[PDB]
Amino acid sequence: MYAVFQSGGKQHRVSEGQTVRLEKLDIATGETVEFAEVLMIANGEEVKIGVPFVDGGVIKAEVVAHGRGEKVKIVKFRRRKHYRKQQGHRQWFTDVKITGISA
Amino acid sequence: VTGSSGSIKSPIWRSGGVTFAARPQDHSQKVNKKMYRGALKSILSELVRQDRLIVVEKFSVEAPKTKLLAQKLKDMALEDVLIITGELDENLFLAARNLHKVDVRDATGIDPVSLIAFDKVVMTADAVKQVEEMLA
Amino acid sequence: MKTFTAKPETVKRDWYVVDATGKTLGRLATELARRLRGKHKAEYTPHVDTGDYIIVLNADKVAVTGNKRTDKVYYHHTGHIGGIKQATFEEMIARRPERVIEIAVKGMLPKGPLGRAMFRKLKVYAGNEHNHAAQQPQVLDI
Amino acid sequence: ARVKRGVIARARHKKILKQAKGYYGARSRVYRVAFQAVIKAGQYAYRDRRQRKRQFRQLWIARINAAARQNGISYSKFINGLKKASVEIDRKILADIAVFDKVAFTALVEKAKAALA
Amino acid sequence: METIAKHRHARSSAQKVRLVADLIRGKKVSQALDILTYTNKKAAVLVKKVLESAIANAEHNDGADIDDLKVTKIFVDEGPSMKRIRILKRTSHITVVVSDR
Amino acid sequence: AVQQNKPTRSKRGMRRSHDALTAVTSLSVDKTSGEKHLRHHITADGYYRGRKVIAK
RNA sequence: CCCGGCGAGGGGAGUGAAAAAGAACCUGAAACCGUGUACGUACAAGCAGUGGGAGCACGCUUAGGCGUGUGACUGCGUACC
RNA sequence: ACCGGGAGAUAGCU
RNA sequence: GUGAAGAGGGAAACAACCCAGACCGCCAGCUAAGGUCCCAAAGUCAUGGUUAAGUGGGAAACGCGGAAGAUGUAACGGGGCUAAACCAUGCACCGAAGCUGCGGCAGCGACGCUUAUGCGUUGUUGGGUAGGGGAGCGUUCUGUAAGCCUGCGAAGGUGUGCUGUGAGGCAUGCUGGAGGUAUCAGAAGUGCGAAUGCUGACAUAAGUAACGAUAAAGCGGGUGAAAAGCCC
RNA sequence: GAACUCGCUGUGAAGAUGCAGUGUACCCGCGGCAAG
Repeated sequence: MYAVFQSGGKQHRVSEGQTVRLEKLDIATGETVEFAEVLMIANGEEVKIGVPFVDGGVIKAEVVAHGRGEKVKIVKFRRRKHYRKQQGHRQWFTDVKITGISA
Repeated sequence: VTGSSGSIKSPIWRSGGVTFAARPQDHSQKVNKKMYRGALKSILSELVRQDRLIVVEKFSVEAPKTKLLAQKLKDMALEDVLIITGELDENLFLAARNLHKVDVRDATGIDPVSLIAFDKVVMTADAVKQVEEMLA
Repeated sequence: MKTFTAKPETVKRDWYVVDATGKTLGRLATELARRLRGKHKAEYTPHVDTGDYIIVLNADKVAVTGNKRTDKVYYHHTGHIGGIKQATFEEMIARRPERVIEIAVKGMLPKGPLGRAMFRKLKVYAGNEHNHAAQQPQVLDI
Repeated sequence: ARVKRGVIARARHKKILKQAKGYYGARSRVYRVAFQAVIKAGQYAYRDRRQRKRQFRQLWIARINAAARQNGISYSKFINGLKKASVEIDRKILADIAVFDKVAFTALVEKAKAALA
Repeated sequence: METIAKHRHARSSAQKVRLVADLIRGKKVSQALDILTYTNKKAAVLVKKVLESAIANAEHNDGADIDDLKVTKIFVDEGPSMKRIRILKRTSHITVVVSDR
Repeated sequence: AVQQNKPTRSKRGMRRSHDALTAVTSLSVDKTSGEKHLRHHITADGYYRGRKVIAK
């Protein structure tokens, strides 16, 4: 029961009830988003995507929370040129649970 | 440095001198009379506009007793005040030193920092005229 | 999410038999190296063994084209003084048929502990008969 | 007004050393070499944040080629079939699905073969 | 019951006592005493004295059952050193712990 | 005769692996006095093989 | 009081709020030297790290593949001024 | 020959 | 033109050779130079030709010869290749920090709601030595401050968690057992990694030579716990 | 300065333990020959 869908230019293969990680989405925390774009449907008999974004398939993902990702420090230094600068970064992330995939 | 390969008295050396040791100097600044009087007018205007100022016909104590002054302030519902009057009153000055929160000075003794620090200022019938003619 | 990885203790590896006779030395060596590396399997991973054991039969009767019979030479410098021990291809194949295949396969594989682990899976003999009849090694067609 | 720098220097040294844990002895305790080690590690991480994509793409390419060769088609021909079939599925998804499932990959490869011509 | 005995500012090198100490760690007190008595190194006498003091303290403070004492921990630490012309004399701090369990 | 680099503590520790001593583990009990002693040596009390000696 | 040599030193008892204040006596970090615990290493070549990374021990959502501790192997990587 | 002072002497460079 | 002061990919290594100007993050896709026998990601891909010699994988003038090159083949990067060498014609793939897709930050402009003087759009830029300009963080003291916290635990020390693009900030366990100081302005002995910089401490070299004229000690007893070094 | 301090070929501010290729070597001690 795995389906492939893309949200922020990255494809993800997810099943029903499996949380997935995606880039920042402009959706409410307590609301659900319907991705009309699908790349694969898996079942007793699969439904190959003869053309992109098969209409028969759709994904329903409910947002559970938001927040900042793990801290990552990026430092630039140069060979005996006296260049040195470091800065932190925390990419925004969104975790969404998928409940039911249309065939 | 008291003393006498390099030198022992070099600042880098332990127990040596200081590279840029200072000398006794005075930091007093120059303030224009016009600028000072303008600042005094501005502070007085702000003080009156917020209603920090209290004016009475004559504020004095019959006897040089601090308890009497404390009672007079208590019935007036004022604790931290600056009493500014005209001719210095012997009894008030004598019975005002012990109360740190309360300060008394003559008309010519007004200073900006004193006005800022103290919550309220208590003038007199003649002190208002004295300060008005002083500022000009 | 994490990409799938091959656990060394849960890898399904089988055996195979390759006949060296009638096959070009370089091409068969390359194929054997590819199979040892496990690249053919869909679970390839460059930090864990995933290939299948290979048994080579009749290494002495290997087929090589051109004048490689005499032109080819083998050199190893043990050390000390005058370590210039030459080995002509004919002499080596006559005396040590297995060493040519072993060195070729070792060269085709990486250098390091992983490469040694890959090479240790290969067995080579100079005759059809082999003692590894208990593993049921399916013949390899190529 | 004399000011003592002990607190600031100690805090700086503690903070820099806390990031130099496990560097084979001297690098993990001596500030002089710990600073150089941490700077070099930061540069290496900066390069790795971009080399990771290359490494993972190469691994996916290898896995896809391995899966396709079994079905009887080269990787290049498989990609040609996928592209000519108007399929935008990336290599990462195919590599992920080739190990967990085989029927789906078989369908993809046979479709690629059919659409190649 | 755990008993601890220590000796401070020993007239011996810091590391020359660890060699004797290794023969004590993990060994029963009964055999440890004999091993130290029959050891030849100079620090052997100091280690034996420390162990004897430890067992005496254990038996005096503890009720009874001296025979089941095993040396659990023992170590030697750097001590204050004496500086002279250029020469440095080291000192050793011996620590021993004896406990039935 | 001059070291260009300072050997690390690990190398020094490795070089000191052979300096460990050996336990005697050879205590033999006297036949009569019943006190253990080093083999082939008179006891402190002055006994050996059970036979008596000066034992000053 | 006991060990210790009628020593140095130490362990109990007591005073002391505290002896994690003992005359070497407020606070006591690093360099440096140790014991224990967890993991790796005796077929493995190089500025000693960086990503991937199975494995191994503990606590957690009592699994749900989470964190900490080490890092077999692998691509890359020729110190500071 | 050594001690204190001119002297924190003077030029360039490191 | 490049380096100086531009990262990255390729030419095995390499700064001046080819492609290619790094705002930050993502396990997405398409390309430039160069590659698609393995090492190592990609065609043991197709078509028409040359090569029998490993020339390819080093060489002139000159009648295929000319041809002799470096510890070891060592002038293929290793194997190995008779095509896995070269020429020309194609469809594909790999191929960077180049470009595109998603997300985030900042400068520079422009548009308007015009503001309450910001907001919503909008294109562009974001390598950097010397240098210039702008914006901030850390500590001592002064007034704020006879305020506040604090023996129900201050400063300091030592771990953890959460925080911002940064120097840093807050909470808390333990040790500490008496000071610290909100907000806002002022003065600075104001932020350390090197100057064969200086005081103190701690190391390796290391349990390493030496124990110093090559006049020589042996034994019994005594003191002492301990005696080749003391006394008889 | 830090070290988990091998040989050969090649390049390199020009004889490379550290750069490209390849080969050898179980971990750790003790005594000398001095090519470095």
